[PDB]
Order: sequence, then C-alpha cells, then structure tokens
Amino acid sequence: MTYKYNCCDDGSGTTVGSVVRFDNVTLLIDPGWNPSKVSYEQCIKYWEKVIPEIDVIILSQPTIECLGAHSLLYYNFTSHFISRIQVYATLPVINLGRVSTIDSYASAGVIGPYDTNKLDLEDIEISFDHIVPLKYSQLVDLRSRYDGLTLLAYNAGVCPGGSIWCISTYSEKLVYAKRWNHTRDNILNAASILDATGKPLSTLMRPSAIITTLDRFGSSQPFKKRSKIFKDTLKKGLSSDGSVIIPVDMSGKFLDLFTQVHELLFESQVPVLILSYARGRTLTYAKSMLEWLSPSLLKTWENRNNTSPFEIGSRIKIIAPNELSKYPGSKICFVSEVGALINEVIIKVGNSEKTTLILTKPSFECASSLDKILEIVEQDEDGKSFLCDNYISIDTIKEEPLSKEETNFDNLDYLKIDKTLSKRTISTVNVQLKCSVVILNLQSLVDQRSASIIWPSLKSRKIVLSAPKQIQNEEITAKLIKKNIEVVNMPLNKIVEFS
Repeated sequence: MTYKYNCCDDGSGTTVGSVVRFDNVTLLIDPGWNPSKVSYEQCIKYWEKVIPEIDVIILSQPTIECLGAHSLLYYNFTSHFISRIQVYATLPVINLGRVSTIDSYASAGVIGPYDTNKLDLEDIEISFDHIVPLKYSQLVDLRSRYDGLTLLAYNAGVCPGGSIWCISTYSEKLVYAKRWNHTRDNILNAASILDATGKPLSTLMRPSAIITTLDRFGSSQPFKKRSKIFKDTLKKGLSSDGSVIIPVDMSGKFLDLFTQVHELLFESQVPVLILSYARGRTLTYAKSMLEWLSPSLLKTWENRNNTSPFEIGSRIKIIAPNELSKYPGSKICFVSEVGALINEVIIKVGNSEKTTLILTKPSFECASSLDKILEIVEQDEDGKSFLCDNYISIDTIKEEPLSKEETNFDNLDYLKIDKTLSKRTISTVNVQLKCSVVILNLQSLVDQRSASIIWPSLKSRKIVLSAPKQIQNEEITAKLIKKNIEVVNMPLNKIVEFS
C-alpha cells in the first residue's frame, strides 16, 4: 500500500546501500564501503545519521561493495546492534565477508600494526560472529515483531553463499538482486530464480517490485566456452618461462578460478602463489562449506582420490610480495585485488616480459593501477596477449618504524599489535611495463540478453534500479519498458514513496 526506498551514498557517488521503510520496519540492505574511495571518517559521518533509523540488516554478497561497511558499522555503533539491529546472512557470506573485510581494511590501513589503526582484527571477527547465519530457503520469521516481515534467501550464484532476497510483509513483497548469475559456473549453481524448465520460482512471482541493477554483466558465451578460453590463456601464460599474475577478489572470482587452474594442473613444479592479507583463510573456509557448492564440482573431484577441489599437492604457497623473489620461473599468482598488494606486485614483476597479467573484469574499484593498465590496452586498437611498452605511475608503501611517537596458513597475528608498529609512507613511483596483458570477461554474472528475458518472467509491474542512472544499461531498460514494465531509475540519497 506504500513504502519508502533509498539508495545510500557515502560520497563515492555510487550506492552503498538500499534502505526500505515499511510501516513498522526499516531495513538496510548491503551496506557497502570502498576505502580507496571514501575515508574511514567520511564513512562514519555518513552512517551516523542513518544507523539509528535501521532495524534489520541483510547482506547478499561477501564482497566489500555489499558488506564493506559492516565491521566499521558494528564497531562504531555497537549500542545500536546490541539493542535492536539484527544482521542476517548466508553462512558463506559471513565467512568470506570476513576475508574481504580484512584484506580491504588491511590495505587501507584501518586495521594492522600502523599508526592509522582504527579498530582491530578481533573487532572484525566479533562483528561477523554476531551475524545470524542462514541457509538458503531458511525462513526468517519476523511477522510478530515487525508487522509480517519475512525474509527468505535464495541462491544468486555469484559467490559461494551469494543470494537473492525475497522480502515480504502481509501485503508488500520485494525481490532483491544486486548480483546474480543466470548460468552455472565452475563451483556454483545457477540462480534459483528459474529451474530446469525455465519456470520462475513459485514465490517471487508477483513482486510489488523488483530491486536490482543493470550495470555489470558476464560474457554472452556459455561457461564451458569461457572456461576453455581461460585455460588457454594459462597455457600461453606459462609458455617458455611463462609466469602468470591474476588479480582477484578473494571472496569473488578466486575460488572459481583456483578450481579452474587446478582442473588444468592435475590433468597433465609450477607453484600456485596466494597473496592475500587473509592469507590461507579463503581456502580453509571453502573446504568447510562444500554443501554450498554445486554437486557436479564435488563429484568431479571425488572420483579422484580423497582430493578436495581446493588442494593441489605441495603446490600452494601462502606468501607476501617481498617473497615473490623466492619464486624465479613459471608460477601462477593469485593476488587479492587490493591496492596495497597489487601495487607491490606490479612493481616487482611488471618490468619482465615473461609476465602475463590476466584481467578478469572491466574495472577494479580497489586498485587504481589495474584500471590504468586497462586504459592503456583499450587505448590501443579473443585472448590476445597485448605486449606492453609503457610507463605508469604507481603508489608504493614503505613501512617505517613508528618514531613519530607511539605514545601457519590461517595465522593472522601479524595484523595484531604487539610492540612493533610503523607508519606506511607512500611515494609515487614510475614503472615501465614490458609484461603481457590479457583481458577477459570471466565475471560470474548474468549477461545482458538473459537479464531482459528473465526479469519479466515474474509478473512484476515495477523494476527499480539503484545507484545513478548513468551506469544503468539504457539498452535493456528499453526492452523492459517495452514489455510493459515500469522502470524507476533511482536517485542517490533521496527517499522515494512507492505504492
């Protein structure tokens, strides 16, 4: 009969949250944060006037763009959580969310033994420990306390635990989907929207409105095809003294791709390096969440010995950048796409011609260097290795002893404070790229065509898009507006009454 919607903006000009106001409930969906864009202080000042109004929080992806602000919110507004706010999320979103948060807060210096420390590692753990864990289809009955509020999570297929939310009240009903993959990938099943007959899920059928976005899409090619293309780029990358560097989101593409390079290695030594502030935790967590991955993947690896999809003999090595030297020749390197790490790696291996940079997506929000590297390639005229011959400005960190006045695979004590603090002194450096660069679209997201076809399969009158209009695909909007669907292009930070 009437409810309010609001796309939160902390100053980065993008949506860092969706607020839904129903008669007696105010829910916050996906409070994101991008440290490289908004500072810790600006982040706080933004949410300060928002938190006291929030009742329920829900997370739909383990990515910082969906849950990046949670630990900072929990730490800075603890009283509001201990008193009423309840955070709900899928198990994997909780667990990988704690790895994406660590890497992100670490890179930006929010946590760690630095003069800029704002909170501690144990603070991130405590924040996620307090999230109410869910399984897909597990009903969150809040009908008595919040006038018929029911929240249901379904498989969205982007990250393990990724989800699509079915929000309801005795009258209104919203289908939320920030990110979803219509097709399957190496480790996840397709989104639970449509089944093995293309018939839309029972519930979710007649939504008072669909809340989503249309600014990012996967390739129009089937997964199996994209998989082969990725596998080829690896063979050529490892060719000769071939060395490969793959920037990755530890809660996103990493687990997918790891599984794929594993399906190439143990099907024919070249080590697999993992540089992440969370170190080995992403692999551990993954090993304990098998019931969330597709059965196909699991059986594919069962047929072998008691081999997990996340283990490769004595291959895997968990190391830091100042240890890249130890591995001379061929080597596949997964680097957490966080600026503090990415930048140190490009500086150490970008000058070599025996290096092949594999970029899996259109842009990188936490690493300005990869975006700069994207422009150079796109500035020059399927899987071709563009050879670099260009200089680029890159910021580098040198940890200096804190004199400016102080007054095993999962172990992260190095991020805790003991007695050795230091300041991160930044300096801009120049690097001449001679490495090779490959650009693919391996994003486990729904392609443009499918989106315009599936979304209407729900007898929904409205589809609401977030963030600013400028990123919302004008193209697909037409098709939808054509198919008698009202499309509301949301503004930033402005409540909007719907019916």
